[PDB]
Amino acid sequence: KNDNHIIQAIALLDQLDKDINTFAMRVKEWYGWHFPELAKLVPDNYTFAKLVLFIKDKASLNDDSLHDLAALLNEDSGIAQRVIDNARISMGQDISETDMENVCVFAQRVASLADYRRQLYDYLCEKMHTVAPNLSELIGEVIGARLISHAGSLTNLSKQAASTVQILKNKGRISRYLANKCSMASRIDNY
Amino acid sequence: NPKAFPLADAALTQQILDVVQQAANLRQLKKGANEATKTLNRGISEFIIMAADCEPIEILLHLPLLCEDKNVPYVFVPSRVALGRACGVSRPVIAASITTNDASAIKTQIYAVKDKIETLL
Amino acid sequence: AYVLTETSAGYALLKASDKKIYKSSSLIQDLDSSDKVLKEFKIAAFSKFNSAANALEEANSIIEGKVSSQLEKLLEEIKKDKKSTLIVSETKLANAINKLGLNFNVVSDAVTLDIYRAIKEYLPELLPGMSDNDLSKMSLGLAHSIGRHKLKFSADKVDVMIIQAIALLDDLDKELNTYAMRCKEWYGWHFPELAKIVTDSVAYARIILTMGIRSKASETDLSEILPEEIEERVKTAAEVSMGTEITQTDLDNINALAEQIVEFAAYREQLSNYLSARMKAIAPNLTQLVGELVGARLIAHSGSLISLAKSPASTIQILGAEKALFRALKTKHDTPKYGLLYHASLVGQATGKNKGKIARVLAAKAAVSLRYDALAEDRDDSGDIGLESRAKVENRLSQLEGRDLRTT
Amino acid sequence: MNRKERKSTILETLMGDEASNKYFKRKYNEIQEKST
Amino acid sequence: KVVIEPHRHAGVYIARGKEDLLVTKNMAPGESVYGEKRISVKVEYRVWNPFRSKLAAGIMGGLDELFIAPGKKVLYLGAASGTSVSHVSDVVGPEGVVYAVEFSHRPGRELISMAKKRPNIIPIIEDARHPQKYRMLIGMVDCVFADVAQPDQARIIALNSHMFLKDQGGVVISIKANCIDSTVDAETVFAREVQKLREERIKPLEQLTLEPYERDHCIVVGRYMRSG
Amino acid sequence: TQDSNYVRTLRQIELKKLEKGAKQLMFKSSGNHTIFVDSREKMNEFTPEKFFNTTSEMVNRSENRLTKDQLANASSIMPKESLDKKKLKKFKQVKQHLQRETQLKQVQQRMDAQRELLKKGSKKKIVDSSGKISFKWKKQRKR
RNA sequence: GCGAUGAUCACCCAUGGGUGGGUACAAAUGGCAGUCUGACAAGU
Repeated sequence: KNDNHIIQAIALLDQLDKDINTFAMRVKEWYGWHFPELAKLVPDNYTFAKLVLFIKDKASLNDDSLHDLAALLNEDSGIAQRVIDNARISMGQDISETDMENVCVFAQRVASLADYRRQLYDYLCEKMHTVAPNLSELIGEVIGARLISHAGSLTNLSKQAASTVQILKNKGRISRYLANKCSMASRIDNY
Repeated sequence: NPKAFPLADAALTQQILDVVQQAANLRQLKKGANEATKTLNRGISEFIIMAADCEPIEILLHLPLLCEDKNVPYVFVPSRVALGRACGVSRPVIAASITTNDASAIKTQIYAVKDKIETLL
Repeated sequence: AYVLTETSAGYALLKASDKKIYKSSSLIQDLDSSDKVLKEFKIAAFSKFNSAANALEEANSIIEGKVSSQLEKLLEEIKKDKKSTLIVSETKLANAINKLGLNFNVVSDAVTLDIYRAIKEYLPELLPGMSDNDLSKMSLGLAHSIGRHKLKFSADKVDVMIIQAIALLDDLDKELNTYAMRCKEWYGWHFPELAKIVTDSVAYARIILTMGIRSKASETDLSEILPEEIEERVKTAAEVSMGTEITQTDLDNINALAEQIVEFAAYREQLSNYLSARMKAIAPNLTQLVGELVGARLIAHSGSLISLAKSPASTIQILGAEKALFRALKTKHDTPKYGLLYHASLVGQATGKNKGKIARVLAAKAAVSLRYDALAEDRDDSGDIGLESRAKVENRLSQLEGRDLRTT
Repeated sequence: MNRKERKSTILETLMGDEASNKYFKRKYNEIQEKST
Repeated sequence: KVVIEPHRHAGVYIARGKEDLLVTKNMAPGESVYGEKRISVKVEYRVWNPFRSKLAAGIMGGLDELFIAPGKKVLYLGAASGTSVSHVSDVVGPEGVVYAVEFSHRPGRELISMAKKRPNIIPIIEDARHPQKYRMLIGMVDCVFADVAQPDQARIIALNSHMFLKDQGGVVISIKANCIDSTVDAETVFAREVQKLREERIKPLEQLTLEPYERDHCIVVGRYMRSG
Repeated sequence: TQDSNYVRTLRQIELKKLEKGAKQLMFKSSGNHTIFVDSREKMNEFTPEKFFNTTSEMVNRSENRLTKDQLANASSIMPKESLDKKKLKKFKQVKQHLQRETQLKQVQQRMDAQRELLKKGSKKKIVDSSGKISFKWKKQRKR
């Protein structure tokens, strides 16, 4: 019946996603100083950090390199041959090996952060099935944890009435219906 | 020094230092690199006289940027000691600024020397 | 006759009628900039230089000045007879390839702007010849590399990188602090007297990494994390705590969070050291004078180093406390006299009125050292001007300190 | 409350309110006419 | 609240709102390359200032034929920190290209920053007097514009036009008699430089004196004809 | 009442605001546009309407001398009365900025003269027959 | 084959779009917003 694990996990989840996006934008900035056309070729930030970790510097472009950065996700969107061409003919300002080391350490940092986010979300889903399974089955694990964090505790959520849970034509009908059933689910899951 | 590009010849130095001395007596003159930079940012400088044998040259080479950015005439003279004696202070000044005033007795000489500097540029 | 042309992708050579001057006259006088004349004269020998950008740049610099080995291994078999004539446009290149070893005859920048201009016109028709591409990006990247080398851009002097580094340092400190707050109040369900008695985020996370539960901490030693009095303090706290018991799964995830904390702190330290190296590589005299952190903060306030150079000295003295400056100017109070130089070592070494006077003197000498570091076209990168200016400020500080106030 | 009404000063949000504004100009015109 | 009216030159527009403006499009969204204020209406837009760009003064004065169309390649002599060549890049758009040429070093680095932003500008830090020295990177430009303030302006323009310009092309020059002669009548200087260009085979069509925006400045527009 | 620091601050404030206003404003052109015609008969038969293929309003305006083939403000409230009023409001705002700026310059200059005459030198109070007071420092290198 | 474990309850063009508003985050070389004084001081 402790639920502060749920509350802390939610706060950590949203701060973790925001920080993932910020640090991925920073990796985008620095490796765009080195080579901006990759930053406009792969907008996917996690794969961008991985691809920076592979192609640290833009000189190593072989066919085995082609195959390895093809195994990096895929070939079907031409990204491998396109980045070979664009890193052969790029306008990229070259930087130092120390800056390259700091860039790749930063990209490794971002990859580890994304791994931690995935692990934390799975742990949150497990703890939600542990603590409040009816509410989690009713609305959802993430959304139920959002409701619990908005309230303050499962005790607060079950103590409040149904209209307050709602503020926590057939669209309005379904909203009120789901709010009342959510309130009953929180009652049974707390007590 | 090629970085000191407009460097005055002898007669031009003589005219410039005489105008500096009269402007100092009337106190239409601001002395020093920081004070000249402040006058340039204020936009109240008539024109700029710099030294050439300053040790080193960059600490006043920062000035031509602002000088033609606000389109002010500037010139280099050889001796900072000569510039200090002409300014009338006991220390060698490396950069002085004649300010703008038209209720001034030396407006004609100021305009003549400024025109000659501008022609040299 | 042969004619040489420089492209952004390779060196090309074209054979034509041996009376090449009269051929160019026919070109212009029949308006032969068209595909008819270009299919009359497509190519003789192509040589695409390789996919190595440094080789591109050095090859182009040697095209501007001299003759390269790439030109040699192109020029191994231009000829069949002992004498053949070649059209070239650079006169220095003309006498160079006259002086080289094959000794075949060449013609300099003659009337053959006809030839060069027409083949640059319908060089699109030469693109199906050897280079099936669009060389706009080729010329773009080549021009950027050539401009980099002509400006002689040292790869370590990058003020945009130093402002990015200081902003990332501040962001890292903020996010590390909020993650430490999160981890502290998550572990506070198990050991709140520790959460009070220690305040280092890193010592907190290292304790979470070594021990997990209170009596495990009581049997585990904690010498390398904390001193003896504080570790026995947390021994007593572990004896009489108040928190619940944590399952192994929650202990695992809070342990992963603690690992993220200590790795963040280690990376922040490493990045601060990298920033120090960047300051010493970019503006060494200012590092010698004011100190690395305050130098980076001044540059980040000003934006670019050259904008900071264009600023005068008094703005450098009060570069930080601009709010106090403008408010005091409007309401007729006294201006701030420290700003952002206050955290420099010499201003921290002085005291009171000596602090104000040393801030003034050091701001003036900092403007001097800074202008030299920004505008030195060549620079020994030693630290000489900064060191002698620091000596001047040190003599001024010693004199000002020795001068007392009360009549003895 | 709102976000576009959250103003950094109690006097600022007071004069940002409008019913107070018409009441204030009404009563001020009344007392000013009484003064003159 | 801001009406966009297309100018008679393809690429330039006019903002008719509270305060009327001469505007161009953007290719770098959300980045004013020198501090000008940008508008949007959505499509981003960015204003030319006549007091900073001689091309802006010319267009605002009214011009018959400006040979810089969107689908073209234009060469710029003397891009002083690029504050006009960014606007010319946005006028041209990605279909064409612009070769900026600078020699002096600090606006050289400014131009490197701007050309690292935009893909239409390519920078040449080589001095403008030697087309044999920078003859590799540029091929058969369509229009040529000149901002150079050196007294051998007609000769360097004739050299660059002989070595790079497509025949029947467009040549636009900005010229200041306070640089070239600075003691005699500006109209006489303009007749003299026109005679120089006619000697150097440029057939001039128009000239315009940018009087309310600058003092003692003309801009000449002519065709490059009958050459190879 | 006030001080040189306050006047200096206000002058720089108004100078920068006037600069931003002049950057936002728009000035109409006035130039000596010439056209270079080959032959004297074409000089004699030249007309601007045919040379620019515009209309009368389009040729007497110089910004938009649009093609007739290119030809091939009533959206805002009170077009003939309010929009021009707002543009004249912007113009008079810039003008008011400029006059307040130069008045602050005059006050700053008088305060500076008083401060120098208080400050330093060996000065003789000279009066000029236009009634104007100057102070003559004797030539002496200040140490 | 109902219900207290909860029934019922701003504009235009014809259930489609345009105009306005609220919420969270992000960017800005967007605004507030302007960079102090300027020759003497210390010992005898």
